Amino acid sequence: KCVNFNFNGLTGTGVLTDSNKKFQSFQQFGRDVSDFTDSVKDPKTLEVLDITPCSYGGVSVITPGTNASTQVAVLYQDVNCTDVPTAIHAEQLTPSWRVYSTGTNMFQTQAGCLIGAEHVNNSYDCDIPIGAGICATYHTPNKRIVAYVMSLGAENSVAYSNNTIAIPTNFTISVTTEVMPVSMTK
Amino acid sequence: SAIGKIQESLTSTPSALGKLQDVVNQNAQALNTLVKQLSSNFGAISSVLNDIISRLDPPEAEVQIDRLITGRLQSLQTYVTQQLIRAAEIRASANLAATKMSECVLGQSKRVDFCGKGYHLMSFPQAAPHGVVFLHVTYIPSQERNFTTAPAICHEGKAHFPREGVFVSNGTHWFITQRNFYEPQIITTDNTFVSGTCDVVIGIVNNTVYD
Amino acid sequence: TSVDCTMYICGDSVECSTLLLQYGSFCTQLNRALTGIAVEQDKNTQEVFAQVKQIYKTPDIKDFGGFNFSQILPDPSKPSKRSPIEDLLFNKVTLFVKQYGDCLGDIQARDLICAQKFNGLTVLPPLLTDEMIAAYTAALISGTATAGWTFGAGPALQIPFPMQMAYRFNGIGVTQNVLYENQKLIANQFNSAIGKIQESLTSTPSALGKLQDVVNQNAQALNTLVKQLSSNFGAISSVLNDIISRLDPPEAEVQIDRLITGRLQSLQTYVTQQLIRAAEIRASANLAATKMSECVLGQSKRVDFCGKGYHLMSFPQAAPHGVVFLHVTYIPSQERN
Amino acid sequence: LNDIISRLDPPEAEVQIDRLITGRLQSLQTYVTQQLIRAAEIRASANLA
Amino acid sequence: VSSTKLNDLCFTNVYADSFVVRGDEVRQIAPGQTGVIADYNYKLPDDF
Amino acid sequence: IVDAIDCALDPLSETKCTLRSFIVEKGIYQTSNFRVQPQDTVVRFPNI
Ligand SMILES: *[C@@H]1O[C@H](CO)[C@@H](O[C@@H]2O[C@H](CO)[C@@H](O)[C@H](O)[C@H]2NC(C)=O)[C@H](O)[C@H]1NC(C)=O
Ligand SMILES: *[C@@H]1O[C@H](CO)[C@@H](O[C@@H]2O[C@H](CO)[C@@H](O)[C@H](O)[C@H]2NC(C)=O)[C@H](O)[C@H]1NC(C)=O
Ligand SMILES: *[C@@H]1O[C@H](CO)[C@@H](O)[C@H](O)[C@H]1NC(C)=O
Repeated sequence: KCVNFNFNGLTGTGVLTDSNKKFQSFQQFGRDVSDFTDSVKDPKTLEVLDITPCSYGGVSVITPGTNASTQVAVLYQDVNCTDVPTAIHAEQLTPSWRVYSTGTNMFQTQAGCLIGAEHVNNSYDCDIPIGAGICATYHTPNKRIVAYVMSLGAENSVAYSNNTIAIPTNFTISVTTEVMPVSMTK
Repeated sequence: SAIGKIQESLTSTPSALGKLQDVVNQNAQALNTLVKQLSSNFGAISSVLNDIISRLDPPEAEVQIDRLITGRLQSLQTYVTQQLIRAAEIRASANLAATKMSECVLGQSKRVDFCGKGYHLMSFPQAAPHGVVFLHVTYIPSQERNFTTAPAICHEGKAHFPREGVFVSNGTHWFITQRNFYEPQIITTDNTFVSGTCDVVIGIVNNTVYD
Repeated sequence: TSVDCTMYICGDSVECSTLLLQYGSFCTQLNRALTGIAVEQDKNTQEVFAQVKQIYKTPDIKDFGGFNFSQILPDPSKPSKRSPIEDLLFNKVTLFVKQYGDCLGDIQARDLICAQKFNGLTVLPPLLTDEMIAAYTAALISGTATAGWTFGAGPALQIPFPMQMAYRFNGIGVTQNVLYENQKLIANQFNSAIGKIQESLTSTPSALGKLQDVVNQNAQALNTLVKQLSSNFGAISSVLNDIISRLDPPEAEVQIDRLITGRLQSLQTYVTQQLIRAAEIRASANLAATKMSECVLGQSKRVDFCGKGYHLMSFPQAAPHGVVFLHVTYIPSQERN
Repeated sequence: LNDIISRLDPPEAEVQIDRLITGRLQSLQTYVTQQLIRAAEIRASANLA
Repeated sequence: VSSTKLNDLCFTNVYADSFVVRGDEVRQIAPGQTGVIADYNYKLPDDF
Repeated sequence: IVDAIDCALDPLSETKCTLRSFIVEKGIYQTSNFRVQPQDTVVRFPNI
């Protein structure tokens, strides 16, 4: 659990877990290159405990905009959908957060566990980029946040032959616009 | 009709000038952030210089004023570096716009996709806030027909190649046509050149090249 | 890269986070700058590879008038769409992506990546996957093989590959008969040149040094940022908990402020360095996008733009964080006075 | 620096030296960022040349 | 170390120096002090 | 004061607090941790 700890005068905030780390005879605490205390020996049981930050995993929130909906989807980066409740400490969270720790709409992506978005097999142009080829949109399946693999474009097979050529019989004059910044406010 | 569609294409659909709006929004946000940094105390007892000077004597006031000077100087230094970064991105866009003005408007571009998609015919510049909008006029092939083709035509024992265009067969007769537009012309010794013999070209076909 | 400013400067300390609020918008400005760089990286890839939205299917046969595209085209009967050369390119650039438990049970397995994650440093995945980029390069090459230079100006128009090469020859001032009379010799020279490319990268390393340097720079920048947390910057300790546990608030705040200022400056230095590197990469990406349009979708007459010699055609190959162009050029070899 | 070290003992001298170290490090950091900015403008000119 | 925090701290080693001085010489038992006691009898380190 | 947000109420509230904006546009936002706060204190000293 996320707790304020005080071991032999050394204080801090974090989650205390059983450690497989081995300590020298008189060592009381362990630190990493960052100088973060990652481990401590309990002065009463002599057991080595790992100290993890209360929130080290990255959490991304996907929204179609507050003007469009208050519905949101949550991406837990590099976390498996089974480990999300432990990774984010859902028992210490509000009932409102616990709704995004589990659910029927849980999809595993290479970017992490996405909760709150319905996964579809249909391919569309990317609207809200999530990562690893996955994008989200506020489509109507009531509108709901939907996650899908982004489309790369329409398929087209050229009929190649050693004795055939396609020649245009007509043309179209097209006018396109190109917008380019030239200056900024002085 | 294409120029008329440009009127609505911008009018009917917003976000057309998003690149120009983003430059304006970035500058406004940078200045607003710099002003709001004056409300930060940066470790001083107050963000207000007058509150420090009115309550503390010079030796103790100087320590608090120095914390405000350092934080405000750093806020201003952050702003100026951000502005220099944005200025070169805009310089790069301006240099590209100047190059497009010279090559797409003052000339005709053969560089693929430089002056719009398709074969570039001409471009027209239009002035915009903090920027330029180019109207690229391009030729795009629209309708196509499949034809039987050959690398060369064999007359007697001489290989005939098209000077320009390509050999195409409508089904019974062979003709020469330009590559981008179908205009069948009878194969003559004026639209073909002779090189080598019919025994070297793979896929050569026998036909009549008249004069 | 993404940075959680509060977790880097103050970790889980409420006392430090309350003091950090006195600095105003520094942390939010830093996050907006890094988010802009992250979006620009996906835009760079899209501009270079997603120029044609038509995914031309790979032809069943990789032979066209004797020209062998088997080393640059998708591999036949392979669900992945990576070309034999692309397979090597990916193997030559050495590369974070650690899962939640990969940093938990570590007995003397402390790694710089876990320290990065425990201090607020995160790596975001690219929007386009390597397989999606390989699909774009395969589509561009397949289009070039069959349609020619037409799929970059409008409707893809089928043309026999020898004829496509005859047009490319007359473009460089060589009559089309020279190609047709020497078709087997030219096809053999092209096939042999592509084969030499396989070893030219395999046999000799440092071929992808430009791509390896970008990876090495980013790794070094993140490792430097993590190591800056061990600096005391004039404070009695680099550890916030040591200051809070031994000093009362009035004296602790002076020591915490020295750490906040030094860590904020370390993070500000990192973000400026990343922005500088991001534009150099933007410039490289814009040049790559221009080369994709002019060397692959067209035929270049610009001297030394699409390789040395008279440019005939180019083929793109996907690589980690970059693109490799294969420029096919005509070079005069024997001369008479 | 010599005026600070000659008149103050280490605990009080360190506070004054730290103010000089921070200001000089910031002056040097400003210079290096300015040089990097100028270097790319010159790189762009060199690539165009 | 703050005196108010001593009840929350633990120490690896504690040394107790004990002596008698005159009332007006107690100020010299502190870092960076100059005087007969601080110079020739008992000196504390500046990083004490 | 015309409006208020509890930054620890829900993911949308946390996004608003991270962006310091009551209005959030369409997109994906990496949020600062604001949901987990220690509820207990663990004190462990030796058997002295
Ligand atoms: C400090 O004393 C406690 C007891 O007050 C020791 O812990 C107990 O040890 C006994 C014998 O092994 C166990 O049966 C108990 O379950 C332990 N806990 C409790 C709550 O009684 C502890 O080991 C001592 N620590 C040291 C370093 O000597
Ligand atoms: C294109 O070239 C490759 C390489 O020479 C050909 O495939 C290889 O051919 C050799 C000799 O038969 C075999 O030992 C290899 O195992 C082949 N490699 C693969 C991946 O099949 C390929 O057949 C050529 N393609 C055409 C159409 O000629
Ligand atoms: C060619 O296109 C124009 C413009 O759409 C049209 O008016 C004309 O009829 C077309 N010609 C043919 C042969 O389809």
